[PDB]
Amino acid sequence: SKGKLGEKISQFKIVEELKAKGLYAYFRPIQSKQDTEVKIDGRRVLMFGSNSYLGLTTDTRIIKAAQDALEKYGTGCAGSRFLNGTLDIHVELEEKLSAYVGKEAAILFSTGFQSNLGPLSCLMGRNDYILLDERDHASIIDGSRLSFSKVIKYGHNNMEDLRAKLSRLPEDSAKLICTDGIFSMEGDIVNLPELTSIANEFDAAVMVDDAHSLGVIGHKGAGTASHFGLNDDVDLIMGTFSKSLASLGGFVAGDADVIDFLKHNARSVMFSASMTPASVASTLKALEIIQNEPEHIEKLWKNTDYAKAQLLDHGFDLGATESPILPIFIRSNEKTFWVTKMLQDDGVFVNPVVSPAVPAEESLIRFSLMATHTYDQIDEAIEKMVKVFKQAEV
Amino acid sequence: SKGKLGEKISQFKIVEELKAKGLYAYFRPIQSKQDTEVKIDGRRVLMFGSNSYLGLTTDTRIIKAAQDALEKYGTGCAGSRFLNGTLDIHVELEEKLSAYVGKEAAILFSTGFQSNLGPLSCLMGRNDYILLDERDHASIIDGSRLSFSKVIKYGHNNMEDLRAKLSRLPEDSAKLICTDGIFSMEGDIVNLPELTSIANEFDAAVMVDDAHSLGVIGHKGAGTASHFGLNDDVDLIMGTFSKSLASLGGFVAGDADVIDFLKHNARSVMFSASMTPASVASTLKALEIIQNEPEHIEKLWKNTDYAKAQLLDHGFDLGATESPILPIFIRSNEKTFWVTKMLQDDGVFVNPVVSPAVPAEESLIRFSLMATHTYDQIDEAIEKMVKVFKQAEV
Ligand SMILES: Cc1ncc(COP(=O)(O)O)c(CN[C@@H](CO)C(=O)O)c1O
Ligand SMILES: Cc1ncc(COP(=O)(O)O)c(CN[C@@H](CO)C(=O)O)c1O
Repeated sequence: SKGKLGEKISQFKIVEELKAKGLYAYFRPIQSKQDTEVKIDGRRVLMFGSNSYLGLTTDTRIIKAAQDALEKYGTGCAGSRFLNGTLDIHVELEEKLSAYVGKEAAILFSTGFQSNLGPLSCLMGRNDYILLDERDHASIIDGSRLSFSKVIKYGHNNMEDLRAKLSRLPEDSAKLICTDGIFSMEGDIVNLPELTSIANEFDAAVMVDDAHSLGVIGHKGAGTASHFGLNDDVDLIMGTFSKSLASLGGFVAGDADVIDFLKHNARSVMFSASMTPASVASTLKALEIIQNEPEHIEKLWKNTDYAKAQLLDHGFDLGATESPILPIFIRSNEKTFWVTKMLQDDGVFVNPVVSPAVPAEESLIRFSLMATHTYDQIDEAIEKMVKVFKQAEV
Repeated sequence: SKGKLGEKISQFKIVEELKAKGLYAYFRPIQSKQDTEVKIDGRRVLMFGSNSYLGLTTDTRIIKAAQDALEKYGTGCAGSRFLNGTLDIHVELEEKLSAYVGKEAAILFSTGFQSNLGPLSCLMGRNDYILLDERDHASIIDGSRLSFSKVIKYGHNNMEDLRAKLSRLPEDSAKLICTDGIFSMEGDIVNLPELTSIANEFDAAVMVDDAHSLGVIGHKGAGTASHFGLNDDVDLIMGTFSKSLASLGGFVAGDADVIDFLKHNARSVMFSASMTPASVASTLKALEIIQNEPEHIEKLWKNTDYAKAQLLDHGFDLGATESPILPIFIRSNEKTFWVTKMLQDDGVFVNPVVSPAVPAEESLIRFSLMATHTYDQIDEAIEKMVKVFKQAEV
């Protein structure tokens, strides 16, 4: 029945208002492969709103590995990994990820989102604590809500606040600190050296979400612990396959005893169907390309350094990025929606960040680089951004 | 750091003990396509532990639709549907599901699990209520924990307990009842006529999880509301693609205003990468086969009726199934593990249900049918089960 349900959704008017004003630019229906240019409404649009940092979703080798796994294994496994949904190729990918991030063992999940739900829901229980950076990804907040532990947020990269909040907790309790590695909003890196120093002093477990770090920082792209030399001080390395690795799924890697506990206790792996064969094979062949062909990471950072220097030279107000995510502050929700749509209508795709996710005065667009971008495409996007920011009077 | 974390996992000894006793049969590594026979350790094993009710993960048409979508769209969309991860083919699949289940609109999710997280996390809030059948799938319990509402369980298919618990709640609050359609443990069907009668009297919203119902019950497999004629009395129809539809992902269908709210407010769709192109295309072509070729549903039910009658004729103690899930009670955790491994070692794959998920005296194996099973394969599995149950002295 719908009376009360209709009242619950009655106040949600922003989408209706964006559509009516001709500003709506969510769920834009792309008609072609994710690439540096995409087709939308039959026209070609420069893609600066992707997470495909290495441009690998179009690599013919990765496509053919996926098509070959469909031929051999079919369209799906039709069960959880726990029961009838494990393939030899899942186990292979776990072994190859464990080697890549320097851990004993790993467990796959069908999404990156579920990869955070698993360890955060089942390791800390009644009378324990989870400590979260306040800017952690939604999946980490949600995984923490699924625990029976007390969840405590600390100020963004605020090591004194983390240390003070830990200090206060009962000694006779377990604690787990979970942080993004690269934070996607502003593209900043966690202070892993200080965080791990604090964790060691309070015997707290450390879990890093390397969604935006794998294929981006660390030796041969191995992530945030690799970037800082702190493999031994991070208990759990989580990553996703939906970004540099051009696929869908994720994993958690760590000590074999912890991973054995997770794979038999995490509801998001016991009660959800396994990764498709095609995604296991695409992730495996992306992982072998990222390591064997250093040119992809190198070109990503050439593009990042070039675009960042060009945006600063034009006087754009950038956030504190240390990644291929270039956050461009606008500081008005209305202007952020207008700039986003004006750019779309001039063939440039960027992602808006608005209220209620952030305060109006912190609203921005996110301009992300791919290894496969050209300097010409970067130049075209930035000269269109200059024109739209003028038209908008930012 | 690992001291307290090592203490948290220290008491989890069942896996170690199963492995040491040679009884371990989780994460069995299959080397071939999910089918009526699978390869494990190089040998052929009859598969009676699948959710692929129509056997479609091996259909060459579905494989080629998936391979063709890889060719056109690549290995992944590298973003949430909300931003850069929508394709024209996602929108097509939403329209074709909305038509199939008789609703205005649908939103896809990358997993079935996330499809329950979305509506259960974001529709009922502070001062509202979610009412859950106590046997609801883990994803429904978890999605309810992510809400800010008060979650109330009611006794399994206990309409007097549902009615009494609703009765007691403040009139000036929203309520949402969420139930499995087919419950996978025992394969029983929700009392949707009485549940919807109660929901109408208390103006509670109704959400049905048709994971095990789509492709199984309802006209041309359209699910539990279709099975009872109660499309108008169910607000939200949720389903998965990982079972009859041979793929990965899921959806929620309903009124366009509710679906528009969900797709812009459900964290599991705003903050998780979209379905791979290959899975959208496999789901689309499975959906067209289920409707156009009635032989698949018909053969599933021939196999189900034949196996059920054969198990009852041999004197197995079956649960109250109304589906192709045949629960065979053993009522001893030790015997359930032994029977499971003895069957595996004789080339028969079934799924155990044990403590702590159920009480020892309710432990069982689940024997599920596929349309593609033959009566010969059913006969071989049941004659092996008879032999193992004797050897085990059940
Ligand atoms: C009623 C119901 N609702 C939701 C889901 C989650 O769907 P997914 O496995 O496609 O994520 C399942 C999963 N069921 C399987 C995994 O596919 C299990 O082993 O639990 C389910 O049975
Ligand atoms: C830090 C971090 N951790 C986890 C995830 C979830 O991974 P998934 O998108 O592969 O499920 C994301 C997703 N990030 C994208 C979707 O891919 C977003 O729009 O939110 C993430 O940024």
